[PDB]
Amino acid sequence: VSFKITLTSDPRLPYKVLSVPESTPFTAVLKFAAEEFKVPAATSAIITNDGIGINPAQTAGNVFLKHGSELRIIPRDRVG
Amino acid sequence: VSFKITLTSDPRLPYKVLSVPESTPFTAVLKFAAEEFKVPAATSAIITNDGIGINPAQTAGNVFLKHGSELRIIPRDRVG
Amino acid sequence: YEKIRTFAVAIVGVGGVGSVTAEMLTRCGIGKLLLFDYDGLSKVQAAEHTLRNINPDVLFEVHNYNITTVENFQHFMDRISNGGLEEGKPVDLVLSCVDNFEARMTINTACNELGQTWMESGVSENAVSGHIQLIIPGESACFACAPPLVVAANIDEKSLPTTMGVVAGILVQNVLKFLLNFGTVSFYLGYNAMQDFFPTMSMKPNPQCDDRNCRKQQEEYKKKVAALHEDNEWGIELV
Amino acid sequence: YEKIRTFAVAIVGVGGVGSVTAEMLTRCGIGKLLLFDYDKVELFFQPHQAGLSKVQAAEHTLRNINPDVLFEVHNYNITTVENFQHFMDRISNGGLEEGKPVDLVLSCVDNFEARMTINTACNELGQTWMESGVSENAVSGHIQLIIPGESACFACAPPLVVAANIDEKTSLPTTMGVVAGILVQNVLKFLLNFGTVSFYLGYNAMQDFFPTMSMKPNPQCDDRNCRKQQEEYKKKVAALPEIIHEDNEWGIELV
Ligand SMILES: Nc1ncnc2c1ncn2[C@@H]1O[C@H](COP(=O)(O)O)[C@@H](O)[C@H]1O
Ligand SMILES: [Zn+2]
Ligand SMILES: [Zn+2]
Repeated sequence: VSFKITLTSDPRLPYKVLSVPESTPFTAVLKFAAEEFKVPAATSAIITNDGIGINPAQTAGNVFLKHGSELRIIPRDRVG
Repeated sequence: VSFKITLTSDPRLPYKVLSVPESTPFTAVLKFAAEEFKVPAATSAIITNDGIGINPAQTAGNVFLKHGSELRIIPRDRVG
Repeated sequence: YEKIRTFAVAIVGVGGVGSVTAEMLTRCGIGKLLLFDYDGLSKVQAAEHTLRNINPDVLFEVHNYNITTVENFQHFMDRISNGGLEEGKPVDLVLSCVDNFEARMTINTACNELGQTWMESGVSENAVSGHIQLIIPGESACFACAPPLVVAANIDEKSLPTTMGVVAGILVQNVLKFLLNFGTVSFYLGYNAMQDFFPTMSMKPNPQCDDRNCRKQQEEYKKKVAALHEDNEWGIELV
Repeated sequence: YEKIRTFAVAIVGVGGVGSVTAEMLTRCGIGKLLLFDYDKVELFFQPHQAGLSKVQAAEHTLRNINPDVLFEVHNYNITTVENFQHFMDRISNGGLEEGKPVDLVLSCVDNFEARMTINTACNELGQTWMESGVSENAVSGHIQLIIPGESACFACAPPLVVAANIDEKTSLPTTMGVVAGILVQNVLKFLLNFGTVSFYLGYNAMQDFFPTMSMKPNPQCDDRNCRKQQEEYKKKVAALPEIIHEDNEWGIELV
């Protein structure tokens, strides 16, 4: 139900704490977090504290069960 | 007099603690410290913890009096 | 080191980052470059022409097609597997310098199937951010392990010179360290141009990655792991 | 931002770092480059250009890359008495508008004597510059911002050989490309006032370590004009004077 999401691309490593219903698709959580950080949602990706990549296209409940609370946004820069 | 000299160019920030007679020219202390770090002495420079530049061409006593014990080696890379 | 002439590198995308990347490796004396891009000459041919003059000892093979079509994709895989310095051997590295996610997913799909190590690079739209990433299938995360939102949500994808130069430079430095085995290879190195922040990370495979060949290479990786002072007149004392 | 066209940059040394630096600023649309170098092209540069002076070969290539950039070049050694005075004249009056100083000097020379010459000139003039370097073994480099009086000058923290007055008796393309890109990025941030300007940014290629620091003036610097600019800086300091969410039907709470 709750996550702490850290922006890896900022030297201060700021984080946001989001509380979310289990059934919310985690894609919406990633978008919301990117908007709070004012970075582009479309090119954002998300990993665990251990650095394991996550496919956001699953429920927030399932992300929490599989990976817990501590997640990190990484940019996916699109130009060459 | 004693100095703690940190190598700024290494992610580990390793340091050496040198004890030296007051009258030793600090150029010899800088040389000795660079050799312990196995970085080139000739191109090494030295600053304080606050980042104040130091000209080593003075006694170790005066460096201590003027700047204290905590110093940092920076490279002065010579090629263009 | 002259062992650099022993290797072959494939570069996909010869735009901003890819062209600087190709020039740097040419000046280093890489054994062979393979260049892939899709459009006077074509981009890959213009690049080949300039690079040949910079270092006549480098071998070049270039291909002007879209690797994300069915016929060209198989050709792409053929040349990764057999277009190495010695014909019939794989290239030692693929470098992704393409400017969209579809082409990165295509390279990723190919390299997961082949077990081919590659590095991916990128620069942000607004030119103040970029990165490089090392993908050893099965050992480090592939590009599909942590897909960007737009890819995961199945949405259609519907100051530059400085940042591109930095990203290409760190890309080729990582290539040299990987091939010649000096220094520390970065599995991820970011560049934040606004604040001069260069984060490093090491990204790990997801056991349920969408790419089933990523999963199979993860199994093989685990199997392989399972299988093993000229003078001192002053009296300076270190303390 | 096209405010970039209003500025002029002088580059001393058009070698590995300097030539990439000059190309990048040309492609960015800098108003004017001044190029200083004493050496010829020998075999950024091209084969047919061997035997020309570096500044002229660079000017020939860069003019056609961007016809809107102005160029002034000088093929001489800035450390000689006659050329040094000309060097200072052009720093002071060779800006985009003749009679105005350049907005920035960039040091891309490959010895300490030439850096000390630039340092001596900029302290006398009160001219901001940035210094760059690459190590002999090509696995290390840095950039540094020198605002005379405000940040350390090159003589505030001299390398050992300079302080001991010993005579300078003693993978490259990748490291040079990084240092030039990092140099020009700092130039853009300084001139166009976006982001954070680094007063020092190092590059350790072996371990991908990029230390930043801020080096401060030495009150007893050997350069007398550094000391005088320190006094002027202190007098000058004493004298001064959002979050939209496109939808949210899911109930995500910031907490
Ligand atoms: N006193 C000087 N005046 C003008 N140019 C110089 C001076 N000292 C060094 N250089 C140039 O600085 C450049 C540095 O080259 P590189 O080491 O390849 O970056 C070379 O092209 C040198 O000719
Ligand atoms: Zn994967
Ligand atoms: Zn000074």
